[PDB]
Amino acid sequence: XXXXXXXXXXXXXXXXXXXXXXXXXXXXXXXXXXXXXXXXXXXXXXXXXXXXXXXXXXXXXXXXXXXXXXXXXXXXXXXXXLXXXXXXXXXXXXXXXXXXXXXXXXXXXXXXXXXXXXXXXXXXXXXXXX
Amino acid sequence: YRLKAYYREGEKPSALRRAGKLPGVMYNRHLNRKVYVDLVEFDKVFRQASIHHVIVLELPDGQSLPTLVRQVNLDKRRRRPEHVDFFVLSDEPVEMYVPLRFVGTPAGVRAGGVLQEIHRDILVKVSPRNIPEFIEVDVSGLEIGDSLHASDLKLPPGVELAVSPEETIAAVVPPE
Amino acid sequence: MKVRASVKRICDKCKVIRRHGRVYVICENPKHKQRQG
Amino acid sequence: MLMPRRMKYRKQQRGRLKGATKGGDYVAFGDYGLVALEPAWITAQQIEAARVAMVRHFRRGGKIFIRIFPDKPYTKKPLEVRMGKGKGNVEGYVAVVKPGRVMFEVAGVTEEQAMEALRIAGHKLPIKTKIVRRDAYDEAQ
RNA sequence: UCGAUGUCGGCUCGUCGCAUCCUGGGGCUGAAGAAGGUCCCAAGGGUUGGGCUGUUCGCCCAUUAAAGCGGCACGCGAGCU
RNA sequence: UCGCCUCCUAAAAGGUAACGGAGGCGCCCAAAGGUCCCCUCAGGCGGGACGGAAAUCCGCCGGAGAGCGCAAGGGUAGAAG
RNA sequence: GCUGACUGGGGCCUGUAGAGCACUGAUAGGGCUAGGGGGCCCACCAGCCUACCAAACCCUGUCAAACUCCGAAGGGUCCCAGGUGGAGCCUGGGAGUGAGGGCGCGAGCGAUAACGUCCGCGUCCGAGCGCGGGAACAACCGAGACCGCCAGCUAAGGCCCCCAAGUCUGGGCUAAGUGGUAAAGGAUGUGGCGCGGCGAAGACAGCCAGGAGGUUGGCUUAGAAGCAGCCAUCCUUUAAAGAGUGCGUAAUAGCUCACUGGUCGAGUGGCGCCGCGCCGAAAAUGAUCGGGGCUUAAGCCCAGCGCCGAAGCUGCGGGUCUGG
Repeated sequence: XXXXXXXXXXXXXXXXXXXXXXXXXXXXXXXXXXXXXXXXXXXXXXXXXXXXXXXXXXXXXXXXXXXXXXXXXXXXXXXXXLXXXXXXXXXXXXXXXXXXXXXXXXXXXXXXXXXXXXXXXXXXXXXXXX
Repeated sequence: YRLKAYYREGEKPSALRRAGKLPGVMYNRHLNRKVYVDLVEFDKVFRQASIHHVIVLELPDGQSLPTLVRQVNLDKRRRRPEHVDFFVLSDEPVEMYVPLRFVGTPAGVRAGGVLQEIHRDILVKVSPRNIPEFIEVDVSGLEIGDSLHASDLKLPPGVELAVSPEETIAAVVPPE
Repeated sequence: MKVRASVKRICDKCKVIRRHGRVYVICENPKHKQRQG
Repeated sequence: MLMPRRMKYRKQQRGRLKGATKGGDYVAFGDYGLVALEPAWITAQQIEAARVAMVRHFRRGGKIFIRIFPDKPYTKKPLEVRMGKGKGNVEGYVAVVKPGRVMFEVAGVTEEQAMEALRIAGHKLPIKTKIVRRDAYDEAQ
């Protein structure tokens, strides 16, 4: 209950620090598609548009404390959290739209988004991708 | 840092202990009336203030009385406190032992290094109101040879204390 | 190690289990098979 | 070994082991420590017996104290010689020890050790014993 | 116990006891096989002939699977020498 | 070893045991005795030609640790010295 | 002819248990410094100071049959009282007995051995081997037997049976026939307490997933990837990751891991107390708690009611010895 306030409180200064925050679910991914999904989303960003496979139970509060909702639909399982802080939110969500559609992944393994403050759907992870 | 004592009336001391309570006695120039508290409630406290801080009481009398042990009879055998004592704190300067805590890392350590802390407390007089807690020592130059003592230490403004000044306060001997 | 009047844990994988009416100890390498006697 | 250097009488009527301890019950020195539970006579040899083992478990480590001291003269008659006819000569020395009698105490020795030590340290000893640190050992103020 | 309970050794005849010398069993092992080493279970049945010494015991010779440790008034004299 | 004196043992009166623990006695002194008049230590720390670490000195602090023929012990400078 | 034992209060004698170091010694560690070798140095030898032995000084800690600044409880003695008992005091005639024993407590010897042995206090056997209890049993518990009764109540010890009297009543533990008798020392055996670590921002169990970078740093009389060995003792791509507890290799590759996403989605792990039970635990004709048998007992622990049971005490009668 010590670093739980060190990790969950480190999950909102970057939640309330963005303009393109995703959080799909990733399963069956080796040790080469992870340093390839962020080696490919930080060249048009640097040290800001990282690949965060965050926490799910630490999102029912890493989201309800700075006061929010419309989130009870995006991480009910092993969910991530693609937070974009630098560079127009159009080179980390296109460099994010072809990082699950380039190795034979079905284009339905993501769970919406909160890119700039206005809920997100399933035809918008393909919309702000092309 | 607070205790509630129950007025001892004068009912079999053995009882109390053979009860669950822990007998004792508070006093000072003016007072001296048999008392008691519970065993357990006690320790938790002791083990924290023991006698280098000030224990305040309350009693059924909603009276908070500032004190601190003059002693504690023990048990010789199967150690575990027996009696206890409480010095009703006045505004008059008083004989209390300041808790000592040495700082820094011993010179003679890389080289033989095993520090002996002779007496890590001390007979310091002072207005009970103003009682610094721990007193800053040193080792940034302490060798196996003789070792600092008496009055080669800091006397927080207001503190005069009674030593000699003589009592070697500490030193380091040879390992094995 | 096998039968001794002082049975203990020798290593880490050792488990003190008891049975039949005596303390026992099993482990990875039989080199520990302890049995109160 | 370990014993006086002097004496006022060589031979001394043995006596008994009653309760109490009269002394030593507290710390007064070290960082942790051992305490006798049962009353008895502890032979010098037994004293060093551990003494060593100690320093042993901790090669060039902390500083030891063996707060006890033998100085009663252990008496034995000659192998086989029969009754009466004067008192056997000395054999060795002992240190009467009434319970709650701290015996030794380490210091500066990482507890883990200080402890572990005071565990074997006692295995040489002929009675149970107890491990401790510093508590109600404060007879300062 | 002295108005007596015969005092070593052997011979003979045994019985017992496990702390096991074989033989049967087991686990380890610095156990490859073999052979052993150490610990447990276990007396059911076995546990040799001679040399010297009064000797018990030893110390040798030749074998043996093995040549075991004790108790039984250090068994056994109304049984013997 | 055998009579005798001291201490412990001996359990707060006395005494009280062992082939119990540890020492002495089988003498001395005509002054080492009566008495009356005088006097004060041992040590410690300074200070002192031979001078240990104590001789005999000088100056302080020091009531008894000196002495009292001898064993220990009781006692004692308000004197037994 | 009321002093006796015993008891109260008065007044004192005294040096044990204990405890304490003030005197005699023994003491573990510290600090301190008269001193001395030594050096700067010449000198009637001033002084400065020592990475040496140490007198004593005090500190912190204790020890003692023959130590006591200190000192109980107790015991003794004397005064005033209580105390009419096979108490005392006194005189005279007779004794026998002067090997003792056991048990408890205080001490020596002994090995804090012995149905050992020697002394003190007390008890008992002796001579109370008459009774009861204790399996049997002089001395452990009951208890003082003049004699009788086809009477009553208890004491110790008992209450299922042999074998008199609760398969009696409550509330706890025990699972080994422990009880129906051995220790140290070991252990996730149970029962009642304790303090901390962390969770419904879903922990430990559960399984599909990641275990990265500097990287493999050097000093080497072979070489250091976490993966023989020391100093410095952190940063990078991070959901999480060192120069990694190791199964696992010669340096390695890896099965996997501290650290972690999380499907699961409720409590959960390593430690201190007491009861109580387990292993430790081998002896010599045939076993055994006296026996048979006992498992919410016929045990063990705390309660409560009640009996059984003596030769002790009552009822009754008789015998008897002192006194009035």
